[PDB]
Order: sequence, then structure tokens, then C-alpha cells
Amino acid sequence: KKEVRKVRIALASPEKIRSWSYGEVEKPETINYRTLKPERDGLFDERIFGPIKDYECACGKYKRQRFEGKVCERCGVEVTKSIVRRYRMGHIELATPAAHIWFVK
Amino acid sequence: VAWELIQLDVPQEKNSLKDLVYQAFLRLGMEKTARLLDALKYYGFTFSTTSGITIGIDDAVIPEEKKQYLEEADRKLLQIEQAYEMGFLTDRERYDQILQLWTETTEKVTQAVFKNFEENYPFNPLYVMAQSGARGNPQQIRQLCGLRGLMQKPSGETFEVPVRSSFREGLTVLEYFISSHGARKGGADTALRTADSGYLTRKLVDVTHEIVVREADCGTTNYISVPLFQPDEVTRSLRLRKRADIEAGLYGRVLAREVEVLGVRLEEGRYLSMDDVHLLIKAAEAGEIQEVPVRSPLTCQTRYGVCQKCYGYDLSMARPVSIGEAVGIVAAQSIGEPGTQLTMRTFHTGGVAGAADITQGLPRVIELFEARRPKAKAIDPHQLLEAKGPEAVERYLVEEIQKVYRAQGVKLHDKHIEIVVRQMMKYVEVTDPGDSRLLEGQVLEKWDVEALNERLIAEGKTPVAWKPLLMGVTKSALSTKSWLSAASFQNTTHVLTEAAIAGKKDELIGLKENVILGRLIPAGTGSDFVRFTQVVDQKTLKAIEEARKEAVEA
Amino acid sequence: AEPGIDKLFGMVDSKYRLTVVVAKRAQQLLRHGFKNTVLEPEERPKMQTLEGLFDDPNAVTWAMKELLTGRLVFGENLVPEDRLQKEMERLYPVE
Amino acid sequence: MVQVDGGRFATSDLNDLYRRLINRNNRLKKLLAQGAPEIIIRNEKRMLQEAVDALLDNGRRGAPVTNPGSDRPLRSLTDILSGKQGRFRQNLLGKRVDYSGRSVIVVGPQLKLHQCGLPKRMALELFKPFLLKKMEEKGIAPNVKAARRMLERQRDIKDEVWDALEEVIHGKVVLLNRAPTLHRLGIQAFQPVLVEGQSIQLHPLVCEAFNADFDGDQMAVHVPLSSFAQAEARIQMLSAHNLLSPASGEPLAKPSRDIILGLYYITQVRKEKKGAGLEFATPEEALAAHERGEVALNAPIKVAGRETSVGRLKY
Amino acid sequence: LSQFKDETNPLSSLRHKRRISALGPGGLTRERAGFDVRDVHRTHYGRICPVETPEGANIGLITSLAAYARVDELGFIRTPYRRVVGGVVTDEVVYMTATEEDRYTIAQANTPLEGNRIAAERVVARRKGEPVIVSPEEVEFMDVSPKQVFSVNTNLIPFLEHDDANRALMGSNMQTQAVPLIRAQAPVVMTGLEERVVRDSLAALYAEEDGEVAKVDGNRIVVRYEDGRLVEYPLRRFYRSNQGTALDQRPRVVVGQRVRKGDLLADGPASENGFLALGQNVLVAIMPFDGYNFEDAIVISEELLKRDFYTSIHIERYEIEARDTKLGPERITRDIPHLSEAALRDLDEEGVVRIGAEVKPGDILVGRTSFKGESEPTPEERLLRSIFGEKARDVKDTSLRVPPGEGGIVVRTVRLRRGDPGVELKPGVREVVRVYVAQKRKLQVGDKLANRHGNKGVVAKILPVEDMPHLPDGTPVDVILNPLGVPSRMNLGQILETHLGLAGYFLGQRYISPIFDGAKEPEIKELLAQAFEVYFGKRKGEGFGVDKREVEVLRRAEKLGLVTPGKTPEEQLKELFLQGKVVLYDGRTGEPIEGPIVVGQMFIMKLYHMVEDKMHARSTGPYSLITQQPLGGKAQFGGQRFGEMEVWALEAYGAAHTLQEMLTLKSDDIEGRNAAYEAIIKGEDVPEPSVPESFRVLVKELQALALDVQTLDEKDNPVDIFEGLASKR
Amino acid sequence: TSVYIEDVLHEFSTIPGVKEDVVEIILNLKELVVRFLNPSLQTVTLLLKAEGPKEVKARDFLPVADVEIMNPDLHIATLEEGGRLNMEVRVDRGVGYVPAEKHGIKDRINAIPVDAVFSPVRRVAFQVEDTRLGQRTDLDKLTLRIWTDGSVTPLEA
DNA sequence: CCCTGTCTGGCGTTCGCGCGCCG
RNA sequence: GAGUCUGCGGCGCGCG
DNA sequence: ACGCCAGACAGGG
Ligand SMILES: Nc1ncnc2c1ncn2[C@@H]1O[C@H](COP(=O)(O)CP(=O)(O)OP(=O)(O)O)[C@@H](O)[C@H]1O
Ligand SMILES: [Mg+2]
Ligand SMILES: [Mg+2]
Ligand SMILES: [Zn+2]
Ligand SMILES: [Zn+2]
Repeated sequence: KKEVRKVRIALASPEKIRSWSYGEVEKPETINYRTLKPERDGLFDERIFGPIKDYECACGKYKRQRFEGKVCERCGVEVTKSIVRRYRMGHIELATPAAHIWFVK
Repeated sequence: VAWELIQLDVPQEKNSLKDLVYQAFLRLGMEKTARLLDALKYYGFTFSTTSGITIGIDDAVIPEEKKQYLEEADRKLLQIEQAYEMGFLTDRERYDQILQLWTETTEKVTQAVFKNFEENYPFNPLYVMAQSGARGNPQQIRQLCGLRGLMQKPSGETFEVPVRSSFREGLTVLEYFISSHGARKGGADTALRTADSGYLTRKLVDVTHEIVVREADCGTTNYISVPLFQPDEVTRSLRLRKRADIEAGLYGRVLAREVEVLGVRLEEGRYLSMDDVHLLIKAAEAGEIQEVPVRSPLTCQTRYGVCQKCYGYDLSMARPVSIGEAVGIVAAQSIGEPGTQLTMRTFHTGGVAGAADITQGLPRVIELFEARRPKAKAIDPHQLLEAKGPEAVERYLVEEIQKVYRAQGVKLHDKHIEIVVRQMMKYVEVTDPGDSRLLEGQVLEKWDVEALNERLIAEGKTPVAWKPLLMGVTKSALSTKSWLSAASFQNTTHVLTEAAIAGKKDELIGLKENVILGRLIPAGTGSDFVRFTQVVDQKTLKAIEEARKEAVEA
Repeated sequence: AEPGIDKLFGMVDSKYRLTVVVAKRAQQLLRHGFKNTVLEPEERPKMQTLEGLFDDPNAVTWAMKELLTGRLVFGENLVPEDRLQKEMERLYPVE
Repeated sequence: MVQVDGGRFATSDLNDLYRRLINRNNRLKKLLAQGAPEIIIRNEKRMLQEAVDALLDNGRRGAPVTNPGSDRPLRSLTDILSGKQGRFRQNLLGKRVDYSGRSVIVVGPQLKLHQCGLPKRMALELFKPFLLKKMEEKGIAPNVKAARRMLERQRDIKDEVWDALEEVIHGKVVLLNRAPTLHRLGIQAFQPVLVEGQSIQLHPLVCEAFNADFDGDQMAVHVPLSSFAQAEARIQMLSAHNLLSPASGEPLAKPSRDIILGLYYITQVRKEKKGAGLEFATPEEALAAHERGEVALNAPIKVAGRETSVGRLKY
Repeated sequence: LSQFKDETNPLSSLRHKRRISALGPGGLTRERAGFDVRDVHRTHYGRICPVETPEGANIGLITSLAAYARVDELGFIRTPYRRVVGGVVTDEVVYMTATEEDRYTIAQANTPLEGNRIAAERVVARRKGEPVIVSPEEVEFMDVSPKQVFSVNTNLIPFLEHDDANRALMGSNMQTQAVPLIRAQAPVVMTGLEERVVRDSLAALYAEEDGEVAKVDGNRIVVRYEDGRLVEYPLRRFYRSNQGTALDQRPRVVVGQRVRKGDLLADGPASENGFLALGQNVLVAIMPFDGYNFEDAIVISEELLKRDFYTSIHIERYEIEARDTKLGPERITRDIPHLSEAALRDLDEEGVVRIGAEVKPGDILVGRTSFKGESEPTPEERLLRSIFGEKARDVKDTSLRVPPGEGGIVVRTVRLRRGDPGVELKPGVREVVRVYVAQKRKLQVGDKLANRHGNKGVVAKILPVEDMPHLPDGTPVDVILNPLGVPSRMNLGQILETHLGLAGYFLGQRYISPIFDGAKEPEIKELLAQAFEVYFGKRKGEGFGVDKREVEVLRRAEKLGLVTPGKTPEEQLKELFLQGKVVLYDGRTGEPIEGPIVVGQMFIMKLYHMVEDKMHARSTGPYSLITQQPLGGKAQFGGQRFGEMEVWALEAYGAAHTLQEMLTLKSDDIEGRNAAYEAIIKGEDVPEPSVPESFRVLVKELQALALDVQTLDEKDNPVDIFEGLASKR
Repeated sequence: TSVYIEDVLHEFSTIPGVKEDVVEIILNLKELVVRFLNPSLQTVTLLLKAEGPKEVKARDFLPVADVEIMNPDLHIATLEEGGRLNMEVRVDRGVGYVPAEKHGIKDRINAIPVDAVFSPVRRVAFQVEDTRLGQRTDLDKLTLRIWTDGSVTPLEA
């Protein structure tokens, strides 16, 4: 409930990467036409990122607020509005390191 | 009190009126002045309709002397030609001499046309609007009744042939097409000039935004002395500076020290009203004062911020500045507007000289806020700082800057340029370390902190020898303490790179950084001096005292 | 312009302080009930669809009209931050 | 990843880059596991590094392009954070107010600096919430949602609504803005006086502060929501309260072109003809003679006659 | 390079078509490179307008061509130049290349000529972009005419010779923005190309061959040519211009009429009689009123509205589509699920709106029915439905309504169903429904008008004929223009148009003053002398002489220097009339206006009312997806920008909270705005701002990049911006 | 005050066999000056119908007992052939100017209102010429000329 | 190895609003 | 006890 | 295209 009085930029530790992270996008699959739903692990999967929809999950096993903090037994979807979907971050575990061009150039 | 402040001995011009409102402002009070404003507004409008002044083609009256002056100068042109056809005048002298002939002949038809109205038609529909602060420009009226004479070629070399016509009679076929080039070159002018007015403002604001009034009379009594006389117009002859400019310098300022002049004792810290600045001028006239000690942001103590006695009077209101006011910004905005006001009105309405005026200033005011060897080395600040020192650069920049704006009609109080230029020297380089390595550019006042406790509280006098650094407004904004501010203009790319590396803790002070957050402004109602203030009713005053009285147990 | 703005400006040490005072006053004016005023009787604030401004038109319009009088008191630290809101709800009725 | 029109789908170019990186990284993992001939491993690690640049900053090293359609640099992260119409600028300048308005401006001669003419039709939208509640305090509407529906259509407004709005705006003030806001007077607060029509009546004296003139230009308008904003706006921001300019201690409420022309004309003195003697200063015969000479056609009522032209002698 | 045809008036479009550009393929020239290109070069003579260059960022790069300008074989705008062999000028012409032009010594058209013979030894000529005083013997070629120098759009300016090039530009531009008035009136004073405009443009319908008229419908005029043939000429009744202006061809020929080859049978969208017409000729008094006509601001007489003098038509094409959602096809039906029949009347035909129906803002133009949720019903809305009547058409009301602003009467309707004829229905799109609505716009305060010279201005007040300035004879003035707007600005051509116009009013005649060669001060004074007799001559015979008023104004007038002292009031008024000014009474007091005031027939046009005219005021509405800032579009206005310059403004002031509000409660504070609203609804005191989404989106955007930005406490310790969605799981 | 063309629905339509458009017609109607004789006539609907090759003038209106038409030869329309024009134009007694938008008259649902033009006076003019009375020359003489569309007379006005 | 000079490499360049088009 | 989803980037022109 | 700032490297003692 405190007042924000100081901001600070600091480099990121690989572990902090994962720290902020949720899931790893490992495939270039945006959305499959048939169903405008996230393809697989893809850049849009709801696990790695969040509930594409309001309070409802992917398949629809659990759909309201009563069980707001639990994950679906067959498919993984914890749900707040699609807002949790826009705030959560995912991570990609690179094979062999590369570097921030921000610090190199 | 109404006749005391009014001059009923002349026709009311915009200036006589301008003067009346101002007077009324100080004398009777803000809202009372507002009443007078509408009053003149109303009657001015009414009388305007009834006066029946209207333009008629015939109204634009051409002087009979026009034909003469033209012919007089015409035959003289032939002299200069014959003088050329023989081999006397060089290809150049020929040109330079022709131009001067018209430059004068035009100026001649100018005063002529007015002389006609003055003597013959006192109430010419066209003439009254120009004299009154209404509408019209001396160079403009000339193009209608007199004649607009010289329109330069695409490049810049003015044409050898003038435009013998006025707008009264048909400006001919080719004289139109030639004038047309001068219009094309202008329209472009305002575009670049409008962009550098915003440039000037962003720069001024980016360096000067943290500067805010939060204080107690800053006890550091060090100041700037405003000169009333100027050195070389004519080789060496001392002269009283122009009324307007001197007023600009000391109006509503605060004496840094007490001055006894013509008979009266101007006390220290007293805010000099325009009447007081009138006194000092009358004294210098007598020969009693050559400069004036006055509080200026140029010598304030408050590291971040300027106090009430250092700034002065002018809030939008006429009384001393109220703590928690966004001065710097006001200054920045005030320098931006004048830039954005003068280059858009000159491409839009009229000629030769004015085109040079605007284009030369905009480059100069861009080279003056940013530090670089001027085009023709005019004189370079960095070098000047090193050779003659700081206190001279500060006073040089201010005056050299007012030079262009005075020359363009704008009247901005020195206050503003000061607030800015001070920030261009809020930094210094180090030559004798203590805490961190020598070569470094850091916050001047932050050094005052180190050296202060280094010799006073903790022993071991490790003198932190610095060198005054004169950074330009731009560079100051670029490289400041907080990153938020820096992330705003220069390179977001760079700004953050550095600020990250070194975990930077942006302490929120200043309006730019704190706005980004959408947090309350550290200045204004957020101002630490009044962010906290409670109100009470004599009814709730007793009630709380009844709570303290119940504190006595058993 | 506005009623005695200069009179008001002279009553405070800084321009921006008067603004904070009026504002905070307008706030309490509404919160603890709109009858929390010090000069309602004879000549008071008024609107004209009827004379109904006596009840709840503009909050600060009152605050200014009161501060213009010498009844209220504004200081940096007049009465302890939390004890004020307590005594205020205890004495003023409208909700 | 949005549905646009007819089936068109719009996605932030970042996704294209993300794919780039994703594929390369995957393809790399597989190229290390399959078997690893030196050449092809670096060749790929190369592509990978590059890609890693793409998302963060495009253009520092070459410029990636969406396949043949638009040789446009896909807006890289760096790009999303830098510039005039950038993100850092987006925040700084706070771009879009919820209670704002903008229309054509027109002179309002009888209006006083204190007020401004604001179209009621505009005031309704602006002060909508403030009105909705006022509707319930009166009998015009049962509840908020009711009051909303009552006004969603123009033909449904009872004259009673106007009375309500006129009552809501009682002593509240609004802010006016001009095209380039150069100085603080670039915005001023006035008391809205509801008027009919589309245009906004501005006071003439302030037309100097804002560089505005009723020719094609238009001014915006905003409204102070908190009792606090209201306070400041009307105490320190009101037009009439900011009479002197921040630049010079000289007034800005100077009578303009129109007013000066009228106030001048009324105070000027006229001069006409001196053919016969102009010396009333001394003779008493000069008074009589040149008083009759004036009655005649010789001496005007305004004659160059030092002390007093016959114009003064007569009346 | 391809844009919307500017058809404010055919002239507009024609100009837009001939304006010369640099920018283009991208291969040729770019935008931040070109001070030498932008300038108007010498050879741009009769090849490129030097004025048509639009004011604004994009300038000089775009400029319509000149009058007789014509592209020869290869893009060299050749200009016409007539040959002159020795001291003899020919009626022969040579369109010359710009290169070839420098090889010769050419002279202007103003040269005195007796036919083929030059008339003055020292006469003007221009070698190569250089003014030169040549001899008749060296005059190898002469210019064709003053018009060629400029463009079409510019050649429509009366006394272009007396107006400042820069202010003339505005004039030419203004025309391109002239809106078609139901009542089209050609200018009281024209240039000479109004005819040519409408004809080379395809505004009016000309007769092919000579013949007689058979049928004159409001939809078609079937003429019968004398060759034994008869053709039916349909007239574009009411069509929608790209810019939304009306295009109607109004028949002007009666039944059975022998028509000349090339005569107007029907007038174009804005033609009076074969003449270009955008705006109308009105009597105007050039004096200052209270404050109504400000420096740029101008007045108007209610009488002008009485007779539809400044009225124009605007048609709009609203369109809606029946999309195919996987939730259920969006049906088009008269069924509007939730509240009244009163709103379903106009929607007579099942689904569509009936033609000739007056639709006001907020009415149903077309009804459509889509599905309520994304994929799931509603547990809360399920209990509401069941309580009053569970059996409720689950479908939601998504119907095309009249957006705020305005609507008029429904004139036409288009519907494309299932079995499409030869149309291209987009995918998913089941069926479309267009709804054309028209409305009559009457000249009002907001509007802006302007004369061909440059005086531009908006209407400040519609005064009743009752008290506006009126002439000795009951004829009152139409508009009052402020004098001050002409001194500083240099365009006396306008004051010259009003003087000849004055003559034309009482002499009942139109005139044509060429570009530089037109009418001259003496000739006008002459026509004015002829108008006095019509003015004052009828007055003498009708039975009365001079007023106390008329004489009083003469006194002050002689004391001014306008009338020779000692002459009769009859003779003095003449002298004063010749000056272009007449005496006028106030109309409000009946007292005269001390001092003569000029008045006359000035041609003024009405400028196109863009959607930038029709004002915008937003309370609450949409927001952007990625940024959470307010945005509108269709029906919700959209918020204003507050820019840093304005920020600074409040910053200067102690407007703290006012500044906060703007950055929080009003734009970005997601939770803030919400609570804000409710609070106000309640008449409560707005809660205290939460963090602005902009910062949040910033933070994360920055987090996207390596950088980690964290907020901190009193003591360097965390604080949380993201209320609680950052913690993991 | 209002008009009703039988087959016309909106004000922006055009009728076959009729040169003029509804807008030009309704405009010509504002020009019609009628004159009733007593208060009993507050709202009178004039009826007219003409067909074929005839020119429609104001005298074509079927005469009504207490109403008179002082604008006979006013041109209403030119019909070609198969020109069917059957309308009903309302007429009222009021004051000043009333936009068609302000009253919105609806005798028939498809009828279209028209701008009200109520002054029977087109222009007024007065002159104050000096007159001589034996003793003092300084005197005023007012003569005001009034023009009327016919509805009422200059004296009545 | 030093200081000076020269091409070199990175960024910026008004402000808000209309309309209409296009993948 | 109502709230989803669409409007993006760019281009052209026009206002002041 | 330009203008400006800041920079990193190469030439002449
Ligand atoms: N390229 C441009 N950029 C920004 N603003 C522009 C502009 N072109 C025009 N304007 C703005 O809109 C206004 C239009 O110019 P004017 O109305 O002529 C102002 P002005 O300086 O009063 O000239 P004036 O005295 O002839 O009226 C200017 O004040 C300027 O603020
Ligand atoms: Mg202007
Ligand atoms: Mg303007
Ligand atoms: Zn599931
Ligand atoms: Zn100080």
C-alpha cells in the first residue's frame, strides 16, 4: 500500500529471467485458423502467458470465480481476467548464449 | 486615482493604454483592473462602429512626391550607369551603390506617405489603425500607398531592378512573378523556425524543469550587478542604456545589498517597483550608480530550487513570487513562445531586412543555448570561461541572448534567461579527488556537500578542487542525475543503458520524472512547503481541546 | 473575476497554499456532511432556480466565502493528523 | 493478434521477430543433437545472434523485413521505446483526456473575461456524469441508468434537463486551450455560460494571450473533476486572474486592434485652416474679429492660434 | 500518389488533377531533401503555378500547372509564345521547350501594339530569367497572355493584380474547398474562365448538335436533333460525391426549344447558368460593428437565410454488414430484442428503413442481431432473464444507430442478400445494408466564408434585418466586413471588387475584368457616375431630396476631405459616391454613420464543412488495447491530447492535482477512472489515484529489455506498482 | 407552412414530367402571398392538381371562400406530358420567421414542412427633411415609405 | 608514444484534427 | 444485477 | 537531405 519513491534499473540475472517468467515458447505457432485459439506451446499459449478469456479456462472445466485460484486438472489454466494474461511473462531458454545489443553497440 | 494614472493630453495609442492597465494593475488591484479591461473593451467596440472608419481604394492615398523621388533616384541611376559604362566603378561597387540608392529612396517615400496623412488626412481610415495599436505595419502601408521596392532573387542577391508599383495601382505581370519568389522562400522559413522554437523550449524545459521555488530567504548573499550604461556604440562614449532594457533588468527584482542614491535609502531585499527603477535611472543620469546589486537565480544557494528573494516579483501576479511556483518552466515557455511568435509573422507579411533578422536570430539562439564555437569567431563561451572566468560568461550569455530578442521587439525579463544559464554551470569537473577519481563531471552543489563535511564535520582537509564547467542546456538535460528525465529526450537507448548497469535509484523530485509515474507533482499543491496544511473551524478547535482536557485521568 | 481573490491572496504566505486550503476545506465541506459551515444564517451562498444553493451546489464556492471571513484557521500543523477526522464525525450529522 | 475486417488479422510485428528467434534456437538445439559439423553450427549461431538483435533493436545491424509486401523495418523493442511518437514521449506528455472537447471559436463581445460561451450541447457530454446525478436529485429521472437512456437520443430531452445542467455548472469553471500552447496563458479558466449552437464564445481581450483569431482556428476545452482541481483552476488559472505575462511584467490584456481603433478616434483633436491672423493670445479685438471671422468662412473652429483657437473662445 | 478526387466543385477536382508533384515512387525525390526543388524556378512559367503550392508541411513539392500550359511529346511543359519577325508580331504560336526559351529574347504582352507593329522603342523583354529593356528590332518572341503565367484555379481571381501573391494563394486554395449551394450564383465580378471551368470539367450537360427539345423531365431531357435523331440524356439526380457533396443536374431548358450546338441543357452541381458558381453575390458594407466582425471574424444578415442564399446539400452513405460468427449468423430483421415499437416505425420494411423517413441522431437505420457472449452464456444474466421471463431472445442488440451528430431523411437503401447477382460479398459477410441519409444545411454561426482575394472568416452573429446597416432607401446590407483585416493584409483588389459591384447593383449588369489588363480606376468611377443617376435619379423623381442625416454626414465629410467644400449636396453626394462610399443609417437607432462607408456587390463563397467543423465533446468511452489511453472514432468522440507544452502550462501554475487528474483519473489510471466515475455518479469525493497503466506498460516494456525497473520505499526497499499480479502463481 | 405531393415522400425528390425539383417548388411556394379576411381562418389548406402540357400558376389553386391569392401568375411548375401534380399546401397566420425545423407541420405523414415567412412588409424607408415654419427654420419633417406584399396595406401596417 | 586533425557514426527535425484508403 | 468487441502502421490531402 | 554532437583512428614530431 506504500508509495513508490524510487525507481531503479539493474541488469538482469539469468535466474531473474526465469524468476519473472512462466513457461517457454518453444515453437512458432501463433493461432490455428480453425479455432482462433492458441496453437501449441506457441507464442500465445495460455499457460506460459494467461487465460485468453475472462475467468473461463481453455476447455471449460472450471468457468467462474468460486474456484479462482485453482488450475484445471487436464489443461493448465489459472484465471483472473484476461488481465493476468497481459501482465505475466514467459521465457525462452537459449541454447548457446548471445548478448544484449543494448550493451554491446 | 483615475486621472492620476491617465494621460488625457494625447490620442490613446496601444501603448498609452498598455501603460494604463499596468498602472491600474499595481495601483488599484487585480480584479478592479479586470473591470477596466472590459470597460475599455466595450466602449472601444461601440465607438469603433459609430466612428465609421472603413477602407476605400481611394483611401489608400499615394503621395505626389512619389513621382518625384522616383524620378530623382531614376536619373541618379543613370549617373551610376554612365559612371560604370566608362570603367570607374567595379562590377561590385555598381551593384552595392544601386541598392543603397533604392534603400534610401524607398525609406524616403515611406516618411513621405505618412507626412501626407499627418498634414493633409489626419483621419485616413488606413492610417489610424497603424498608429493606434490596432493594425498595420510601417513597411506594410508602404507597399500599398508608397511602393514596395526591392525583392531579392532566389539565391539572396537582391534584384537590380525595383518594384516601382504599389498595391494601390496594378502591380504588373512580371513584378508579381518576381515578388512570388520571395514568398516561396519565406513559407519554408517559418516551418524550420517553428521547429526550433519548440527545440528551444524543450531544451530550456529539459534543463530547467527541476528548478522550483521552495524556500526561506536563502541567506547566501552573493549576486549579479545589472549595468545601466553601455560602452561602444560609437568608439568610446558612456551612455545610459535604453529605458526599456534597463527596466527589463531591474524591474521587480530584489536588491542584494542596500544602496543610497539620490536621497532615499533603498534597503536591502526590497523589491524595486518600476517607480524605483525610474529613480535609479534618474540617478545614473545624475551619475551616482553604474551597476546594481540584485538577487538573481545566477547566485542562489538552494542546490535544487530558487528562493523568493532571489527570484523576485512576477508570478502571473504582480506581488513577490509565491513559494511552490514553476519558474524555470515559465521561463522556458516564455522563450519558446517569442521564437514561435516572431518567425511565423515575418514570413507571412512583408520583405527584405526582416527575412535576414529572423533567419540570423534562430541560428544564433540555437548556438547560444547550445555551446559551440559560433559561426564567425562573435566569441566562444568555453574558451571565454577558461580565460576570463565564470561570473563574466554568465553575464555575457544573458546579455548576448537578450540582444536578439530586443532587436526583434520581444520584451522578456532577464529572470528567465538566468534560470536557464545557471543550469548550464550547475556542473563542474574535478581536479583534486577525495572520494572519487579526478576527471569527472558532476553536480556543483553536490561538491559543496562533500567539501563542506570534509573540512567541517570530518577532519582531514582533502580539498576537492573543481573547475567551473559550462555545459549547454541540451547536454545538461542529456546528462542529469535521475534517468527518467534523460530517458525522455536524448537517447532512451543510452540513458537507460548506463542507469541500469549502475542500479540507479531515481529519487523522485522535479516535475518531469514524477509526471511519468502519474504521481502527484512535487511542486504546486504537492510542494513540500504546503502539501500539508489543515483547516479548522473555531467549533472543531474547542472540540479537540476537549479531547486534551479528557486526558487528565481520574 | 472571483470574490476578493486579492483579499484571499493576502491572507496566505504563498499563492499555492491558499489553493490547498480552499480545496481541503471544500473536501470536508462535503464528506462530514454539507452543513459543516461557519456563516450560514443571514447572508450566505445562493443560486437562483430557487434559492436552493443553500444546500449543495458548489463546495469550494463556500470554502472561499468562509476563508474570506476570519473564522477558519489554516496552519502547517494545527491539529494532530488523525484526531481531527474523529472529532469531526462526532459533531457533524448529515452523512 | 486481433481480428480486423472480413477476416483480416493484425498482429504486432514483434511476433514475426519472436518467431525468428524461436525457430533458430530450436533449429540450433536440433543441429547440435543431430550431429554437429562446425561450419553449419556457427552459420546458425550467427543467424541466432542476429535474430536476438532483431527483437531488441532492429537497424543497428541490418534491417529485417516482413516478406515482400512492405520493406518496413519491423518495429523493434528499441523502436517502441524511442522517439517523438514514442513510448517515453507518450507518458511524458500524457496524451488523451477523458473530459475534453473541441469546436470552432467565435467572438463574444458582451461576455466578460470572467466567463466564456460554451455550447450547451457540448456541456451536456462534458458534464454528463455531473448531470446524471443532478437528474436524480430532481424528478426528471429515477436513477442514473434511467437518466442515461433519457439522453441517449436527442429528441428525448425535456426542457427540464437544460435547467439541470445549467444548475450543475453553477460555479464550476472550464479550461480553454489554443493550437500551439506556447506559454502558461496558453490555457485559461473561464465560467461557462451555456449558449446555443456549435461555436464557442471567447472573450476578445484574451484573444491576445492565446494567439487566436476567428478565422478557421479552433480551441479545445477541459474540465476540472476534483474539488481541488476546481479550486486551483478558478483561483489561479482563471483567465482574468492571469493578466500579466510570464515573459515581461507588461500586460497581455492590452486592448487589441478593434478596441484601440475606437478609443483612439474618440480622443483625437482636429486642425483645419489658418489663412488670416492666428494671434488671439494678446488683442481683445483679436477675440471679437476672429470670432466673427470664424462665424464667417475665414477662421475654422480649430485654427492654429497658440492660446485658444476660436473653437475654444465660442464654447 | 493516388488520393480522393477533390470535388468540392468541379474546379477543385480539375486543379487537384493538374498540380505538379515531386514526391512519388520514392526512387525520384524524398521529403527531407529539396530547398532548391521547392523554390519556384524561372521556367515554371506557364508550366507550373507559383501559387497553387498548398500551404503546410507538404509545400512547393505540389503545384498545379498554368493556364495554356501543355505537355508536348515528352514531359516538357511547353508554354505558348507568339512569334514576332522584326517589328512585326504574329498570331502564330510556338509551344516551346524550356531550354529553347533561353536562346531567344522574349517580350511581355503588355507591350503597346498597333497590330503587328511594336509601339515603343524602349519596350520590356526577358532574355533568360533576366529583366531586359530591349528594342523592337530585337523582340524575337512575345508572351501569349497574362493568364498563362498562372493556373486555372488562380485565373478565377478578379483583380489578382492588386492582391499580395501570398494572400492570393489562400484565395485559390479556398475555391478548391467551395461547397455546392442549392442556389448557385456566379460572381458579380468574374475573370473569364468560370464558363471554361464547368465546360472542360464535366459539371453541366451540353447539347451535342442543334435541335429542339422533346421531353424535359426532372430525371431526363430527351432532345431531338435536326439530323432526325433524338437522344435521352439522363441527369445524375442525386449522387454521392467522394467527399459527400451533392451532384445534381438541374434542367434549365423548357419543353420544345431550338438549341444551339454546345448550350447548357442542365446545370452542373454548382453552376448557375453555364457559369461556375460557388457562393453568391451579396451586398456588403465594409465597416466595423460591435465586436462581431473581429480582425478575421465576420458578420451575416438573417435575411440571407430567409431566401436560401447560403444553403447546401450533403449526402452520406452509412453501411452495415451481416457477419457470420461461429456463435450464430448475424440476422437482419425488424426484431430489436429489448425495448420499444416507437423506434421500429421508420423501420417499416422487415429490417430495412423506409425511404423518405426522417432519421434523427440515435434512430435505427438498420437492425441486426448477433450473439451475447464470446462462447458462454451468463450466470447473473440467467437469473434476470428467468425472473421477468426466461424465454428471452438470447441475442443481443447490435443495431446500426444514428451516431451522435446528425442524420436527415432516408433517401435510398441498398441490401445484398444470399443469392448475390454479380457482387463481391466479403468472407464471413453474410449480407450488407447501405443507408443513404441526406440533410439540408442552413448557413450558421460556425461556418466559414471567404472571397476570392483572401479575406477569410467565420460567421460571428446572425443579425436580424431589423437593425443592421441600411441604405437611405430601405435596402439593407447582407454582410458587414471588418476594415482592419485589409490594411495589414495586402489585397485592395477586394476593395476594388466592391466598388465596381456597387455600380453593377444599380446598373443591373455584370462585368469581366481581366487579370492585369481588366478595368481601371477611371473606368470604374465612370460606371459609378452612371449608378448615381439610377440611385439618386429615381429618388429625385420619386418625390424626395436629402435627409438631415444625409447632410449631417456631409458636414463631417467635408471636414474630413472627401467632398469639395462649397458644392451642392446633390453634387457632393455624387463626388462621394464616385469614391465608392455612400451614407448609411445605423438601423438600430436610425442615426447615420458619421462618415461615408463604402458598400457593394462582393462575391463570397462558403467553405466546405469538414467533420473537423462538427465539434467533439467526450465524457467517457473506448480505450486503446495496448495503451490504456482514451480513443473514439465511430460514435464516441475520442479524447483530446494534452501535450507536454500544455503540461508545462499547468506545471507553471500550482495546478498539481489538475495535472495529476489529467495523467491519472482522466486517461490512464485504469482502476482510477472507474472509481472516478462511480464516485461522481454518487456525488462523492473521487478516490486517490492508483498507478497509471502507462507506467505499468512502460515498466514491463522496459522489462522486455534486459533492464529491471523497480519502485522503492522510504528506505531503499520494494513498493508495488502492480497491485498483485506480479508475484508468481 | 407545409406541402404534400401525392407520390413524393421526401423534400429532395424530383417528379417526372416536371422540370422543377421538389426543393425548387417548395421554394417558389414561400413566394406565394395569400390574404385571408378573418380570424376564423387560422389554418387554410389550398388544394391544386394539374395534369399534362400545362404551366402551373398560383391562380390554378381551387378558390376558397374566405381566402384570396394576390400572387396569381407566380410560376409553380412546368409540366411536360403525363405530368401528374397533385398537392396540398397548408397556409398559416403567424409572426416573424419560423424555420421549417422549429414547427414541423404534419398534416400527412409524408408531407414536408416549409420555412415560414410572416412579414407582409418587404421594406421600410424614412426621410427627415428640414421644413420651414415662419419663426424657426430648425425643424423636422418625417416621411416614411412602406412597401407591403399585398396581404396588408401600408396604412394598416 | 603524444597532441592535432579528419572523416566517421549516431539522433533529431512543431502541434493537434478531418477524411479516405489498404493488408 | 448489462458489457463485449472493434478502430493498427503507413500513405495522400486539407485547417489554423 | 542537413546540422550537430561525440568519437575513434591516423598522421607528423
Ligand atoms: N506551420 C504551422 N505550424 C504551426 N502553427 C501554424 C502553422 N501555420 C499556421 N500556424 C498557426 O496558426 C496561426 C495562423 O496564423 P495567423 O492567424 O496569421 C497568426 P498572426 O501571427 O496573428 O498573423 P495575423 O496578424 O496576420 O493574423 C499562427 O498563430 C500559428 O500559431
Ligand atoms: Mg492571426
Ligand atoms: Mg489564425
Ligand atoms: Zn481446462
Ligand atoms: Zn536564493
